[PDB]
Amino acid sequence: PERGDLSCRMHTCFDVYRCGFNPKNKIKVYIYALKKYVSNTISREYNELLMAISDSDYYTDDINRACLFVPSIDVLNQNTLRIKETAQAMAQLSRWDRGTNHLLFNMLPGGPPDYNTALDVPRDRALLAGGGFSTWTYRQGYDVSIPVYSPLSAEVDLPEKGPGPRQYFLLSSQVGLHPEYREDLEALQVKHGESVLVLDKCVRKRCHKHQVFDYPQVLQEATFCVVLRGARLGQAVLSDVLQAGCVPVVIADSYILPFSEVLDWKRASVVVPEEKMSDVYSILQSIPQRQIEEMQRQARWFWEAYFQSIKAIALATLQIINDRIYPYAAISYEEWNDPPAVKWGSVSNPLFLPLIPPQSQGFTAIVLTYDRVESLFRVITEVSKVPSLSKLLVVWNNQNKNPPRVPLKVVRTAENKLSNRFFPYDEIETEAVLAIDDDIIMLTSDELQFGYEVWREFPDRLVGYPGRLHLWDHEMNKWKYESEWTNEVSMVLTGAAFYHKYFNYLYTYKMPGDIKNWVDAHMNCEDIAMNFLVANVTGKAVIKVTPRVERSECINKFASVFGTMPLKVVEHRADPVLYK
Amino acid sequence: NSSIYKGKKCRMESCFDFTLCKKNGFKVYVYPQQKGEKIAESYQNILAAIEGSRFYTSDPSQACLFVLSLDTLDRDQLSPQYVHNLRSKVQSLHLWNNGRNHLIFNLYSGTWPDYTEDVGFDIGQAMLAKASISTENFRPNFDVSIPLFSKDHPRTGGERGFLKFNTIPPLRKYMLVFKGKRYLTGIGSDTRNALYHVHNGEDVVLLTTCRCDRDNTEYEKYDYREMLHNATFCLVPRGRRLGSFRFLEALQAACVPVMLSNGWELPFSEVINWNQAAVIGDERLLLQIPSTIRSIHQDKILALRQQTQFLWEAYFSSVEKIVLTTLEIIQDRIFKHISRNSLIWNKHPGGLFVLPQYSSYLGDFPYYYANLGLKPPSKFTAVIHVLKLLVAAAKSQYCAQIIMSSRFLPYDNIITDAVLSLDEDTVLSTTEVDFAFTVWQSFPERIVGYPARSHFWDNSKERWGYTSKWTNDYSMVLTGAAIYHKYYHYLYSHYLPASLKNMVDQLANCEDILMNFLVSAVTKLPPIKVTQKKQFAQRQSCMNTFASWFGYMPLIHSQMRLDPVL
Ligand SMILES: *[C@@H]1O[C@H](CO)[C@@H](O[C@@H]2O[C@H](CO)[C@@H](O[C@@H]3O[C@H](CO)[C@@H](O)[C@H](O)[C@@H]3O)[C@H](O)[C@H]2NC(C)=O)[C@H](O)[C@H]1NC(C)=O
Ligand SMILES: O=c1ccn([C@@H]2O[C@H](COP(=O)(O)OP(=O)(O)O)[C@@H](O)[C@H]2O)c(=O)[nH]1
Ligand SMILES: *[C@@H]1O[C@H](CO)[C@@H](O)[C@H](O)[C@H]1NC(C)=O
Repeated sequence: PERGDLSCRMHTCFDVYRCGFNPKNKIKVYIYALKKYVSNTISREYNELLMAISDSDYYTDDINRACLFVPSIDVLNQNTLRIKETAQAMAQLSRWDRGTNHLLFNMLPGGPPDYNTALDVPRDRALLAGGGFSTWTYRQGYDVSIPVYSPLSAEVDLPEKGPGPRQYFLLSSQVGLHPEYREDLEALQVKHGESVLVLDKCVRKRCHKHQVFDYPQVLQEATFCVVLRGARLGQAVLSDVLQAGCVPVVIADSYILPFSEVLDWKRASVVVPEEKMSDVYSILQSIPQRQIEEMQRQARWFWEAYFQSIKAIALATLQIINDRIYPYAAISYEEWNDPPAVKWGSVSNPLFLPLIPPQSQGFTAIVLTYDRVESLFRVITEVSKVPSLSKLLVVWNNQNKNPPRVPLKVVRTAENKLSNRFFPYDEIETEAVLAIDDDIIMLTSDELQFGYEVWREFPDRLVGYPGRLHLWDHEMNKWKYESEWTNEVSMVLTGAAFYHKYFNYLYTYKMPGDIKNWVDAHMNCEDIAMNFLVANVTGKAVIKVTPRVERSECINKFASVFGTMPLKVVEHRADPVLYK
Repeated sequence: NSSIYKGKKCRMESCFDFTLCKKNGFKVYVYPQQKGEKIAESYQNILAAIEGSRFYTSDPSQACLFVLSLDTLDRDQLSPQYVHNLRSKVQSLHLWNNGRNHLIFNLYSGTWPDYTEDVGFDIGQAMLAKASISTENFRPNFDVSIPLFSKDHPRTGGERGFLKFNTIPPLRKYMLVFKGKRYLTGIGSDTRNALYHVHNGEDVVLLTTCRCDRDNTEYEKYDYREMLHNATFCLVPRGRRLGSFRFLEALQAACVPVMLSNGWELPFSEVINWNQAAVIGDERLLLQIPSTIRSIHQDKILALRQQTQFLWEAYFSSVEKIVLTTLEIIQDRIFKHISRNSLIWNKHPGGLFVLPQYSSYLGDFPYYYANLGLKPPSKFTAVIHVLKLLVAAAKSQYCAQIIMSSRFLPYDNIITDAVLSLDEDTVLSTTEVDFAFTVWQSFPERIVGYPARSHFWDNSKERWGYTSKWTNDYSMVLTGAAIYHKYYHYLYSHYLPASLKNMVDQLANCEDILMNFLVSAVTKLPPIKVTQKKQFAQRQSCMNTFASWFGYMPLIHSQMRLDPVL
């Protein structure tokens, strides 16, 4: 090899012809068979790495259909490696032309006396998943920054208490490293020597001047944890400090944090230059408590998902490389950086662009009916006089009876069910859809136009006239249904409602559980499923426009199938500016 | 010592003096414009944008960054915009200091042979705000990548996004449309040149121009705008330079760009996630490119479309936005605890309107309450700029504290994230305050208030006018009886230039109008008027000045009020 081409990138050195467009959009990670290489014995961590890669769906036993490659030479810590004859083994590997696709996992790079930052073994081209990365010796977008796995992650299991007040604010738990670091730490501890806790020794234990501290339990007690670097930028104290819910304070300059390409380390750790020891405490004083607890949660979940076992490290690294090689099918930021607790509660509105459509396209009016010929005729006659009625089609749900200024398209519905009103018909040329029913002969075209106008301001919300409410019966331990005049609104029945055409696609292509088929097997409760779906997907409330099978059972069924109550309670209705 | 780590290996820890960058915060010094020097219109726009920013400093001593006054944008010898003897004319300057803390904008570095990274003059230890920079020559966390724009690109403001009629399915008439050129017999254009294997005379029309007669005959059939608006995806491939004008044109028409420029750092790639807004593809898989865009799900296409529009209107619509984004990127490099998260830049409203010096915690801004699973604050601080009004404000369950531009300062005495503004004779009852606060909890980004006014286009004079008359709609809610997030106070204090605030103080009016302009620029939504209620030339001049400084009209008309149910 040639020491590792620091100019290598994913477009000039990475080979992508052999890794095409597999429909699942998943890479193949072939592992070389174990060899003696008379090489040091394979450590337990590297065995865990190999087993984790093999057991995941990334693995592939076909050498000629492999996207990524991984050798069997444990190079996690080269301090116990010859840094010679291992390059011979790497070049000996089959399909190693120049190591174009091979991936090397390293935990502690460098050695005596310079202590380089990236795998001093000659590599030439090589995907380097390594710790202790420096800004200069880090091929951005090509190499992966992985942590140093500490055995305390598996050997020691500690309580996962939630973020909150802790005994000591700032803490330094590393025995020694370049005395001057200790000197500035003790200078910090001289003045405000109550919060700052400087400790040393006297693998599993640490010590103070006289007190002995168990490791890594002492971390859990101090909210902030002063991580230094010493000999190498990457230290295995980072796992340890993550498992305890301690916000890292890195003081390794030009240190690429592990998984910094996809993870948002700015909301989980604090980076301090090595020339600000005297006032790093003031720096930590700047951060408020809320951000402190958010960073503690982010650190804890970073540990649980990425810093807990070599399996997590391997999965994260392979997923990062998959995201890089398949940007179109790459996992989103939220999946990378959100713990499940907040991932459940967080809402990603599909229609997030705050557009306002013009007053020219008009709405759509999907009318559904089975036998209401007179009421249907009255409804169609009244709706046919609103200027914005871009088109008005009919849905004839009956099978026995047959059909007797805008396209009055009719489509004979094959089968009878409520869900026919929510299909994404190609005949809808607009985005606004008006779901109207036969019993709504009480609506004038003026209010239909005003409802379309209000929908134009919120093209991703539910804008309707019939206001309905849900409440909670603690005595019955169930939700109820209110249709009487009440001070709050959480639903709008689809008997008269403007909604985005995308909600039809939502209803009849993506529904939680079996709600659609369950509700069409029944005869009612369809005007609650749409509201549930909208409130779940958008995380927003409803606009009621102007004063106008038990349904509580289906409200409770919807709440149970969702797992929470998506519907939001509001006390505001949209009126006109020139109203009365 | 960092002597070895200089030049191509320059980073912020070896080629940037942090002592100059004090707490004042990222001051930028522009050199004086020496007479008899070539200077392009684009560089005039860039320099003027720097002058009109809050980072400008006339004193080189009180600076922490330096930008040359010479036309370094076009470094092509064959270009008429080229400036000769540039290296001598920068080495003559004594403030050059080997380029330490110097930013060098550039758009067309290189000449006809290979259009390399060669900028001509020695830069020393200076950061490059280069466009169409390759990853091999890039210096992460040190250099910035910027968009390649044209001379006719707006200096300020920018045209709004062309994407209207968000139809389902999001796919439009054609899928893949490309119209362009095939640079013959040279370096570059090795993709555009081979955009005929995929061509099928269908939704994959890759019509090129200069066999060439058939290409020319098929090229002169459609219209470039007609195919940019009737499309799903628009290729942005590599030519002579890694970047092209088509990137911003496809980012404006919402036509989801499919990158085919291997090894190009997309503009502001340090802070912008481009997997959200575009499809990045290797030019070595061009034959597979159509199938991939076939396999993209409809919801992903919708998200890409909306994110494309967001990014366009946030960081690319004007040259001023580009320059400000470069400045913000370089500024966040200084204090790693006062930088911006990867979420701030990548969603609404954007990194230009969100300042980390106020806070680095997403929960301190009103723009992320849904992405964090959190809720808007339940308490509001009341600010009054009277006894009965104070009593009415106090008789509420959400009033935690009670306290011309002095009413928009970043007061540290305010604890809550919501502020209710009051005047001397605002008759605001307790029920009204509670309802307004609840509506604001429903709409935290916007302004929620009772007094409203509108703006009209005076076609007789070709200007903007201020109408307080009761009309069929409104576009502005006065910030004198309204509830809004307190972050806008800081934004008012730290985003608007000194000139606008100075004139607003001198004429002792137009503070609510300016606040509405700012919040409409941020949210791109009309304000929220609550309840019926609804109890000169200076204002018109203020509207015209604000429209000039913003470069557009951010105000949006609304016809719907918000009233209590029943
Ligand atoms: C919108 O709908 C989705 C899907 O229905 C909701 O996500 C679901 O949220 C619940 C709780 O919010 C999750 O339940 C949790 O399950 C785990 C075990 O998996 C359990 O340990 C927890 O204690 C909790 O019960 C559920 O997993 C999650 N996903 C699904 C598929 O149900 C989301 O909460 C809804 N959002 C709103 C605002 O309504
Ligand atoms: O039919 C066409 C061809 C080109 N252009 C313009 O030409 C520029 C990019 O095309 P070209 O290939 O000539 O330039 P390059 O992308 O190679 O810099 C942009 O400003 C386009 O708007 C255009 O408007 N219509
Ligand atoms: C799309 O094509 C139609 C003709 O089919 C044309 O009239 C229109 O101008 C094109 N562009 C659009 C709709 O943006």
